[PDB]
Amino acid sequence: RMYGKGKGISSSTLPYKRKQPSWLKQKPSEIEDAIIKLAKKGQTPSQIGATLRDNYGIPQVKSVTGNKILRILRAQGIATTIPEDLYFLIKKAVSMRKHLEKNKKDKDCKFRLILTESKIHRISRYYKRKKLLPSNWKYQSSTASALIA
Amino acid sequence: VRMSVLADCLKTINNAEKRGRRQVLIRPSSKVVIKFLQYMQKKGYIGSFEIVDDHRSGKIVVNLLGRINKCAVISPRYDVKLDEIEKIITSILPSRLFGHLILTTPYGIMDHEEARRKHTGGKVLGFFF
Amino acid sequence: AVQKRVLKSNPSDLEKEIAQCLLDIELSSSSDIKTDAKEIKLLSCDLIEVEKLKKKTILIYIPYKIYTTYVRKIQRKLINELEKKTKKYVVLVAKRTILKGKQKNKSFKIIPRSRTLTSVYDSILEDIVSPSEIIGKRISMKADGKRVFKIMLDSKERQRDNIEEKLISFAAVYKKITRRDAVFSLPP
Amino acid sequence: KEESIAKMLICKVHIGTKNLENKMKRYVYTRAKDGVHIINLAKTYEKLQLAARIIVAISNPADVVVVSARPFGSRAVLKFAQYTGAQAIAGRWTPGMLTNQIIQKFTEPRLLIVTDPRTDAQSVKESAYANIPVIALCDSDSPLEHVDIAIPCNNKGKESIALMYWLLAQEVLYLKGVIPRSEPWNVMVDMFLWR
Amino acid sequence: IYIPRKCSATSRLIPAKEHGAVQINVGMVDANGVYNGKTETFAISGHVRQNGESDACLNRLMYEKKLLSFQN
Amino acid sequence: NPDPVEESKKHKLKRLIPTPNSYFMDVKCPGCLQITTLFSHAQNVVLCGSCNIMLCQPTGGKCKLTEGCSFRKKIE
RNA sequence: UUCAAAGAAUCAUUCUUUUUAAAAUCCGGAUUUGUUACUUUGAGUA
RNA sequence: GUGCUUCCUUCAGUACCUUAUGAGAAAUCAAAGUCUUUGGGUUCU
Ligand SMILES: [Mg+2]
Ligand SMILES: [Mg+2]
Ligand SMILES: [Mg+2]
Repeated sequence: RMYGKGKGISSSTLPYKRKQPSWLKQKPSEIEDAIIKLAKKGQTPSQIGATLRDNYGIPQVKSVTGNKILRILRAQGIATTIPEDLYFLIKKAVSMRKHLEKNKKDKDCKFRLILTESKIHRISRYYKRKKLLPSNWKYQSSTASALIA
Repeated sequence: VRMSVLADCLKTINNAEKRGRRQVLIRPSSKVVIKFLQYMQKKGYIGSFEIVDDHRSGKIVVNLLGRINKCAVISPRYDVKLDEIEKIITSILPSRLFGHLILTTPYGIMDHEEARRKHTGGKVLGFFF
Repeated sequence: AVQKRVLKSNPSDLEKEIAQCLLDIELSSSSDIKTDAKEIKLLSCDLIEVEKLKKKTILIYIPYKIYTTYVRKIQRKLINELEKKTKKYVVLVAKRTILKGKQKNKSFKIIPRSRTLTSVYDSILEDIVSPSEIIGKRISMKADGKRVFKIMLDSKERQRDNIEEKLISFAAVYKKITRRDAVFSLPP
Repeated sequence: KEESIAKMLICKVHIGTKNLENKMKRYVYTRAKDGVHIINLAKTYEKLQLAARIIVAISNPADVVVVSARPFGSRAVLKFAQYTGAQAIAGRWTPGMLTNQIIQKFTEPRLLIVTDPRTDAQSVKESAYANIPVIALCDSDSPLEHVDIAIPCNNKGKESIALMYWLLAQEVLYLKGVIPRSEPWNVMVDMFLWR
Repeated sequence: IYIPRKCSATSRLIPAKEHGAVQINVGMVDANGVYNGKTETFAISGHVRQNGESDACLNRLMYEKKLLSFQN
Repeated sequence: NPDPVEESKKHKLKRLIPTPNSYFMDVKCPGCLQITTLFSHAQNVVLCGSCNIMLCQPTGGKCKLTEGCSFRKKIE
């Protein structure tokens, strides 16, 4: 684990066969449409994937549709400006900051806030290095709260 | 974390040899590692090995002939010129008569003797006795 | 009248025969499927023999697009029909092109990994068995400086008269395509 | 042979003790609902046969010592010694026996037949300083350090041990020219057993 | 030129002052079950004996021959 | 023999060749009249087609699966 | 991310020859294809 | 056994015990091991 002393290995691990299984009836177009609908309804990539797995009969959008789900969202144009994980981190940070504002003496929270900030800065940096974030994007503790939306 | 797959693999192999195993599961296969294994096989130290393809970094399992004394990486893959080889080999491997000092060389990976025969030295991966 | 058009070559021995067979099937509607040779075409064929008492088997090199659209979908039916007609074992493969990495095509800029040699080989392996689907590839390096690919398929094929023979044929075809030894098998 | 198996069953060598010992796992068939470990028994037979063969392979029978410090295997080992050629030790093993040249009771064999490497561990240990092979009629839980052959049985149950010994003796006899096959061996179990 | 002995299991090859290591000798059968004259041989190094893998090694060796039949 | 292993699918998710322990389920309620489809280890609840009833109780691993019910594994 | 394959010599090994894709170039044949590190040959040094 | 309980396997913690043709100057150490058969990465001293 990047920050704790946590060393767990709980993980999804996908099956050997990566051409979709026989029982999968859904044609790709339908699944794409479903994905789009889910996106519209406010769900994030991971969440969307989960929904697809559970509510509909489909293991992996990658086996049914050549593309992964983020890619298809992008194609359809409903991709977030601000990437999933990063966004989540930002939200968490914001929450922490609110708590701090409320409740000044919380040392552990402060420590954890610092850690989350650091992680954001890593993630943020990575995104900048690609082209998902713009280069003009620092993350600010003052702004942050407004950013998430 | 991993850094040099190959080094780790070699260490594992060495450990197996020490215990006196027979089989041994080299856990991330790598083209380079495969090449190294092949080379070893060629010079007799290793038996068969069944590079098992997952759908990821593969696993090798490798069949041992109880024959290796040590095998190793020499990290910092020092560039090594053809004249500079001899001293290095003296430093490393136990006798001039045997052991092999494996270079990656622009003519694929091969041992010090092979390199000498060719003419090109290159970067030095590892060795066995 | 057609037949030459179903293939994409200058008619040669066996391709023509195959085309004729396809046409006949289309005309007749044998077993179940109908008008499916309207959709199909082919690029070329290759007859190959094996280490046998007897038997010759056939590659059918198919244009990739066609394979993706129609042949993938209805393969089992087609192959069986072909077998019934021409006793020579047949395999469909897609004529998919391989490209060297460092080389600079007019097309692309960077080879797609679809077109890489290894990927192509994997894809053709996938193609060649098609009644069944691969469980696990596993590459035995023999101590003699050989490499054997020990492929193992699922169940399904276990209910057939042609099993071992079919496997052998597959191996042979793989060898022909990619100068690679291979061995095939299933689980008990 | 089924007869041998039946005999074993009648005795108790199928039950090994609680505590499994990972290297003994292979010989154990499965655990029971009780909290015991049932030995695979075919394995016991085959292994026993192998042991017997090995024993026979010794040129003269006198230089193949046998040992049990247990009070209730001692008798069995004595019997074994009597029937084959082999020395028995029985009871108190002296620590110098296979190393200490100058000691009175020296006697360095070509095979050592322990009954239990848990209790008769000293002997086993000694076997290392004089390159003596060691076969062991060991339990489920026993340590197999220095033992070459491990016959899986039970040592706790004296009767079982005795039976095992008898079986071994019979096998050795068969291997040698003395009692031909098809004929069962005359002498009984109870003869080997403690009291 | 004394060429030393190779542990038949692990091939480690064993020196003079090893002791520990043992050359176990298995006597053959001839149809009846009676002791055939011949003897099939295994040297076992000290290391394996110390470990406790020795028994396993022996079993494997037997399997490789025909002497016993289960492997593990 | 590390390569051709037999009964050790009671290893962790990290075997020789990694599989998942999860699998898909052809499932039916008592009297909805259809294949509903399911994933064992499903986090969010699944509502059946007609009268939207809990089919799977969500949990910390392998959904508890409501009432009596019946499930075939999807197979292949 | 092109893995490999086959033939001849020598005492299982060594050194050699040949081909297995795609694009541009030349009269069906024949011949160019990222940068740097690294390495090899040179060149040039009182 | 009577949803919980046990037993099996397995994860992540976390100790202990025996054992080291493993280590160590020894005390001891499953890490202090895989080290003159010396090079997985890296910060500090
Ligand atoms: Mg860190
Ligand atoms: Mg980890
Ligand atoms: Mg050092």
